[PDB]
Amino acid sequence: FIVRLSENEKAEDYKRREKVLTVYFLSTEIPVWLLFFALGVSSDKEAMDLIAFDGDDASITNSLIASIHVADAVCEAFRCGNNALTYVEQQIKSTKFPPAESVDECLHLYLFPGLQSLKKKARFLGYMVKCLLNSYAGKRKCENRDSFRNKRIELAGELLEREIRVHLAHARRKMTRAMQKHLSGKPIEHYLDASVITNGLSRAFSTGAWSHPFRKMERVSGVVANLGRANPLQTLIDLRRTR
Amino acid sequence: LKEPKIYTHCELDLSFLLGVSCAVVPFANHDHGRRVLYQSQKHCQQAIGFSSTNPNIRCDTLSQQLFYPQKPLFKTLASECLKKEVLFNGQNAIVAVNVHLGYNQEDSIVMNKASLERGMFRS
Amino acid sequence: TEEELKRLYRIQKTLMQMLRDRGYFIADSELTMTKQQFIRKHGDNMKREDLVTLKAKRNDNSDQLYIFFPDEAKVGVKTMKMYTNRMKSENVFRAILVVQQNLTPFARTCISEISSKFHLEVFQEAEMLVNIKEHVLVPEHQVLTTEEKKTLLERYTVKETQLPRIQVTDPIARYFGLKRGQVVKIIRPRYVTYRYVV
Amino acid sequence: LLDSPVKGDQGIKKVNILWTDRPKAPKRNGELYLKVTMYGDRGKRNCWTALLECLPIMDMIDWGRSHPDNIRQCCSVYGIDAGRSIFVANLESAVSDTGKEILREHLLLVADSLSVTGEFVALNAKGWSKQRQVESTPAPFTQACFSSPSQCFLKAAKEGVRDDLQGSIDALAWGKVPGFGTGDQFEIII
Amino acid sequence: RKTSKFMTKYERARILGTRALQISMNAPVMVELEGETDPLEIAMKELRQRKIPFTIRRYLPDGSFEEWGVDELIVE
Amino acid sequence: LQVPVGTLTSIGFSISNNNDRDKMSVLEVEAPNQVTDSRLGLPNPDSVCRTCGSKDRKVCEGHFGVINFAYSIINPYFLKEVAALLNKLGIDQRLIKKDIPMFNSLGLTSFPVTPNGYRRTRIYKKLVGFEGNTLELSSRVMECMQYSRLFSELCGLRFMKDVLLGKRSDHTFRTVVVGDPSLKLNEIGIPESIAKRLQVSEHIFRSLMDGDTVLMNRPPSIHQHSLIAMTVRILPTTSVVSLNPICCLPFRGDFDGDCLHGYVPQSIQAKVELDELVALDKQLINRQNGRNLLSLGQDSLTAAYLVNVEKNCYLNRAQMQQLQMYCPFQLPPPAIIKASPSSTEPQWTGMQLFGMLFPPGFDYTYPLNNVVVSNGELLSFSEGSAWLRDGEGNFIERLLKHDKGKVLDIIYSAQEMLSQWLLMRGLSVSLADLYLSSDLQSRKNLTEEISYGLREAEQVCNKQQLMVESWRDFLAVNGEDKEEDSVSDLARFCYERQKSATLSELAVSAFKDAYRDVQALAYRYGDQSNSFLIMSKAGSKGNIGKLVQHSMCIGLQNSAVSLSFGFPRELTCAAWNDPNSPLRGAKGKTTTESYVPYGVIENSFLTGLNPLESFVHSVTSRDSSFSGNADLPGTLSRRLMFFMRDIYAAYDGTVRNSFGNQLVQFTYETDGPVEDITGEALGSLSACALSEAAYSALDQPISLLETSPLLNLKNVLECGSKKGQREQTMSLYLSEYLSKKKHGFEYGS
Amino acid sequence: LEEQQNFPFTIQGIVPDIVINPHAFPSRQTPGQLLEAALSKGIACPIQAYTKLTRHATPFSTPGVTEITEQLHRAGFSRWGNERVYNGRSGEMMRSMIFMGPTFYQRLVHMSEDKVKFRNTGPVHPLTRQPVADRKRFGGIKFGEMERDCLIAHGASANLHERLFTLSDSSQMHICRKCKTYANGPYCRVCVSSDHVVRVYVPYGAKLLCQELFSMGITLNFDTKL
DNA sequence: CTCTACCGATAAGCACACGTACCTCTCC
DNA sequence: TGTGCTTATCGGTAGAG
Ligand SMILES: [Mg+2]
Ligand SMILES: [Zn+2]
Repeated sequence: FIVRLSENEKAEDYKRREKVLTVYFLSTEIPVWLLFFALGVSSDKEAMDLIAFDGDDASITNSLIASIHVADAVCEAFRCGNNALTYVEQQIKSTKFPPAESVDECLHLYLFPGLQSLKKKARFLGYMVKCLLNSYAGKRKCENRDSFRNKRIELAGELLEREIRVHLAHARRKMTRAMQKHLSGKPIEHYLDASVITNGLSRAFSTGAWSHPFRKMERVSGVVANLGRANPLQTLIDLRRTR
Repeated sequence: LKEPKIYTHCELDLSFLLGVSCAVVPFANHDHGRRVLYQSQKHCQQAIGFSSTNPNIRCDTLSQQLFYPQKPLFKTLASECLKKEVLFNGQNAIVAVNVHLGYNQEDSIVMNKASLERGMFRS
Repeated sequence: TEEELKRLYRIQKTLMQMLRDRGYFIADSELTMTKQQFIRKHGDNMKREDLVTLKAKRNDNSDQLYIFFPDEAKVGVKTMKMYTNRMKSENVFRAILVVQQNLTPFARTCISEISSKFHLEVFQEAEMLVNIKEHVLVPEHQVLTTEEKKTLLERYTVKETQLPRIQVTDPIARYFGLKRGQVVKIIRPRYVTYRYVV
Repeated sequence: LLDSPVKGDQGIKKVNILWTDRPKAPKRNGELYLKVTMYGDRGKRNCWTALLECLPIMDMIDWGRSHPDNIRQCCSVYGIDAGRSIFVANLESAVSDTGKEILREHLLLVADSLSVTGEFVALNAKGWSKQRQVESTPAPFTQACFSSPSQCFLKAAKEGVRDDLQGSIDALAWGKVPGFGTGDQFEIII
Repeated sequence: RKTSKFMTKYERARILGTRALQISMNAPVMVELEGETDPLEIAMKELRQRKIPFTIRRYLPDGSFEEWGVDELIVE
Repeated sequence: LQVPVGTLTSIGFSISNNNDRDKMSVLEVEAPNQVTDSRLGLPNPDSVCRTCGSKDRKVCEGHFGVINFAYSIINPYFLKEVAALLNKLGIDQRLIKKDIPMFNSLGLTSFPVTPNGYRRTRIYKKLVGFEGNTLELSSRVMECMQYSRLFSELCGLRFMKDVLLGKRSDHTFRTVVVGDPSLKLNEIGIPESIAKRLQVSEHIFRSLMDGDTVLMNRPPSIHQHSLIAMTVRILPTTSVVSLNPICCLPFRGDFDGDCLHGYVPQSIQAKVELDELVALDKQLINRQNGRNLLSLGQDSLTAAYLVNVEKNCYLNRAQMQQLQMYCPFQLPPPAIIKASPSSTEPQWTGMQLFGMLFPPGFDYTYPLNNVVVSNGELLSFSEGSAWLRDGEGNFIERLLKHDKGKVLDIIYSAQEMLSQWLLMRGLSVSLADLYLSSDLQSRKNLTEEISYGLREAEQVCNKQQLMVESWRDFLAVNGEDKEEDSVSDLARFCYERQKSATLSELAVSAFKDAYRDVQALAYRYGDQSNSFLIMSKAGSKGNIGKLVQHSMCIGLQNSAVSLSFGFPRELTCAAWNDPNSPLRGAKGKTTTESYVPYGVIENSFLTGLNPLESFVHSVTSRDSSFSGNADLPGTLSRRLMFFMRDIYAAYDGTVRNSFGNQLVQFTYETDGPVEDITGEALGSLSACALSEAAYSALDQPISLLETSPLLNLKNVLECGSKKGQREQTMSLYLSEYLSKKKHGFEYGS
Repeated sequence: LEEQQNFPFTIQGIVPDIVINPHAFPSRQTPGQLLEAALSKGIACPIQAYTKLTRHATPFSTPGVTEITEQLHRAGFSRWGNERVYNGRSGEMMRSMIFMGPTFYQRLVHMSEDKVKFRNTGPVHPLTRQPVADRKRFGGIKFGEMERDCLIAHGASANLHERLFTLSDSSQMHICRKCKTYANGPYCRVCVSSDHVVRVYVPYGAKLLCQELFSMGITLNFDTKL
């Protein structure tokens, strides 16, 4: 759920060229005030009480006014009834690979699954907008990657299962492609290839090419290493490294 | 910690903020920052010392071990709470700081030939 | 129009200094005239027309040079053809035009087309505000004649292309009106050197 | 109108006054001077020709000593032999900044070798190929050994040029002598 | 023969290298040797005594040359 | 079969047509299922080559074989040229299409294959069968031809640089080097185990012996004096080589595990010219600056300083006659008949011992150190340096200007005699040199002086930080209301110094000149027998800035990189636990994004550092150990050598290029008296003197406004890029008539 | 490797084991090695009550200089760790006191006999006919571009012809005289017979480039003199 | 009054280097 | 990882009937 603050490229008549608040949810860029009104909010007053700013700036209020204008121009009478949910459904359904579930249920298991109510995830959306506006107004520092507060390390509980899963996804694809040829004119220990995981794990341990965490190809190098056996201090500091 | 009671937390030791190869170096905050980085990283992995207490189940490409390994005379807290004698790989020699006929120029070393054939630094 | 006159006085002074350095017999009354001798002694409503003069060389009065000041910027085919016909009817060879803005591309081909007799060197008004030769960085550039070029090529026994090279785009080759194939003598503040216009 | 200047011109970034002891372009016979930083002109006009239009204040600035600090703009305004002196004055200040002492005759050779064709060419393959294209001396093997062998050999074969083997690499790659200390004399004549 | 009047070190190191290769290939020395077996020690004495029949074809960058002699040149 | 021997003169580059493509191939094959590895293959599984006689992959040249196709096709190097005659059988403009472009090489009906010695084959063994698809046959030809090693995806320049430019050779060796001061300067110590196995060519093969010259080298070749021809001296050691520590300055290395590989010449024509142009007797003048190449080391420099500045440690007759055994010249008069009423023997001063190295006809005068040498006798000297070090008027340069025939044994005798004298004296570093005081009260007064000098330097920086355009109403002589509230801001000034780049740049220079009086406390408290002060005044190793960090205080610690944290100006335990500190992040004074680290360490390397002070020192010293941006002095030296290696000096007196004998300079500069440079490659030694300054330069920036001295040399040398960044910095001056008024220049500017 | 009789000996007869230069200390800036030596000396010398002795060397809680010098003074030695020694070669006393003390040194894995790469005549490369780069074999030393560039400035072209053509990969190429193609003994297919064929001496890199330019579709014309 | 040809910004597509020496271990 | 070189696209300009 990526919420950006950039200029209005969509529907730009070369005059209204100020910043606007748009989101990136399920590969569909909708304005944030349509997503506010689609979940519980029925007025602009309680939509501004959720985004508690408590400041005096001209780049925040003008951006909020531009977001309200781009929400009222892209959808007619979106602040009355349920016209925002139709636009949300049509924006997700126009994607290249849309989910087969209904859009009234996609906002309950994809948009903030850690929360239960449909009105609480609108308050969390308002809190997320409030943090972005406070970071844009200079009252909040951005997250730096050099600090260990925003960093988590993975030794074997996430590095090994993410290589187990990319081999299980191949073992589950080499099973249906061999059971489809023997179904339309057998034990269960014939289609499940047991060596396709072992030959993948041995190759990943030998070559060092581990699976990328945000990709499928382009395997990274520098995850596993050999131990030094010249003195017990080298093998002690080799088990005490973080890259 | 003793005089001001305004902390509500305390550390065990200040030398435990370093690695296992850096907290065993004596006078580590007295040396230059570029010179301790050599000893704690490169010189600790190349120092020939203990190898194994069982060289019969080990068939590694190359293994080296001194005949008479020695623990140092000083006692760091890491080597005192770790109880590991293999953290130091070398022998302590009587080191003098003097010129010897210009044979120690440009970071050279003049060593005793009679002591090296008695068991010192033999691997 | 006072700023335009203060610009044009520096333009005329730099032009007279350049023509004196080239050796075209500029009189002493035109070299040391002040702003008062440029405004009160000359005309007031000039409109870039009273600066058109004709200068002949000191050694020979047959080689003339007509300085042309255009009435407007972005000059085209018609006025350049009129200037070419005026230069051809008076049997002159070299002309110098001091334009204000950049030329049109259709008028930049008539100079290369009619180039056997007429040699019209184009000068911008921004380049003639500060004299180039009167600088501490620029050394003494002495133009060598053919009789000196022959014994220079016969001294070192070198060819015409085995020399350090300058281009016609450089302002030093345009300050003296140097064509391709000439050798310039440069004295550095002795250690002398020679260049070749390419 | 909020991004429009009320003082000065639009294309000047910042002007600071500096004190110097060994300045470039010295006088006839320590001084204060200004360092003007101008914006990049997107049009065809030069930055110096826009700095000259200094029309209310023309006599307060010594125009017989002012020069741009860039070499490529100095040779475009005052000529190649006037930017050559700035190149020597910059090289003698950049060598001495590294704590080394060099002779001036080694810098006066690089300055006269990088300015043979009328302008200071680049140190890359294009600047070395332009010096051979201006002087009309083809050398495909040295340009092939410099940056790219295939891209230079294809253009050499498509044009039908001939290498005369005049350089040092061209002699040392086919079993010859370069011809500086050994190769410019012959003692075989008895 | 009006170029430098002095023998350079680059031509001297080639003349001595040619004379050492000649003497090493069993050639009669033009100078009288008195108790010496190294060819370089005979070559330096032949160069310092001006008794060697070599000629230097000093090439010019224009295309011509100037044929010199070893006895005409001087060694410092 | 005996063909004559000629000489290659010129090579022409042309595109091969179909006429020579079949005439150059021998026994061309046409079958699809046939490799035909019998007439064009060296590693083929046969007994001999059918083209060659008895081949053993040594006397057989790789033959070619053509693969003739059915139909002709357009040459793939001309598809970018046939799109110019058409807008997207042109006999009207046919004359321009065959004069400069080759018309006979336009039709392609055959394509040869590589021999088996150069291998690749899985595509050329697939397009050998004649089939259809005319528009896609060129799509296989252009991919079969793009498998060459001249292209890229040992490919491209890596093929050229390591086959034609960089080659390996025989009769070489490479051993780790150590120090041996007993050898001569022109001698290298070759062990008897490697020299017995190293064979040379003498008119048959014989082993290496004494007297043979060998060309040594230390990688990388930093300049032209890194190749010294030395004579072989056989030593009874093994697996190690050795030379004098004096010759480490041409090699630019140390005895550190640093290897040094040598090249043994085989022919006598390369052996004669090796000790005539390349040896140490010929490389006496440093070509970069005209001074001497070799100088004193560190032990010899310290022992030459200490024998001259003491003047109270007198030697007797038995010590002088022992030290004279290494000196080349005779004994002077003793000059001390009786120094005491109980003195029963004549004594010898220290400056008479150093005077035994000078020739009797040697005169030397240094006015900065009051050094007067007359008739080979050091007469006067009083508290000076740089006359024994490398300089413009040192005694080694004057000795080289005096005779230049017997200086290599004078430096060797000096290195022997000074090492004997320093062994008779004894140089050591103890804890009293680190303490820098005599007792405890002197150390307490020294610490109390350092703690006030740093507090005064902080006030100097806080005063200098007010010189901006915002405090112009306060700096003027008027009545200010905040004159007592602007001075007490001790933490706000440190916060404002780190957030901006110019206020830190004007404060580093304001700390570095106020620290010159703090560094001047090592001469008051330190004694004259301090080893660090001796090694700093001698100039052998170290300076006073290392002694201040050793004894009193480290001082200013700053980095030239913009980080995301600052320093809390105290470096204590309470400064680390402060939530409104610049060390944590945005202090809230509205948030902060970047900092320029600025911190002063009150402790030293002797009393021990705090963990926060050690973290500050580690942050400020991490930039000195990165091993990055090291391609700049390599590629700059390479691109400077490609531009300069062909320039030489002609016999006519001009400076010519090699490409067509083109003129570069007409005469050489008149700064040198030696005008016999008529056969030397001046451009090569002119580029080597710049590359040697390029490798030995600081690769770290000083601040955020300035740059490194290496990048400043790179931007000056690579200045012909004719585009970039649109900066165009100018520099205007002032007129002469502005000085007629009171403060006229300031008002005009 | 000095003998035991030549070292500067202490008055107790204790000769040093490893002698290092004093010049390495101000440049590298390493204090604490002398402190470790003065601590380990005061530990090992006997006191003429061994309890409550400064034995710890914890880095961020090191004892001061007054705690080490007093411990070294209680043992019966100097405070600064320096001792008066006598010259082992002559017997005479030295004017300065030499710092001594036990210091924990290490032996690295980089020995000199594992770096020897001498070669007279060995195996060649299968492709470029260059010497190999293996120390287990005879090997060879790469005469790089910098060693050629610094030999160009010295004017030494006799070793430059030997180390690049003679001692490196040398080969032979035959060039037709009337024709202008590479003739493969030698026989020109374009010419009527092999009556005018000359042989030039080029390195193997030139032939490896010629057979590659012919592989990429570029022929070469060779103009010879003799 | 309109019709047609030529030039200087503005993105778009593609080859460019990562030092110079050497020195092993582990898999292809 | 970005810097440099070449080429297609587009707006503004000027001569001619
Ligand atoms: Mg070293
Ligand atoms: Zn064959």
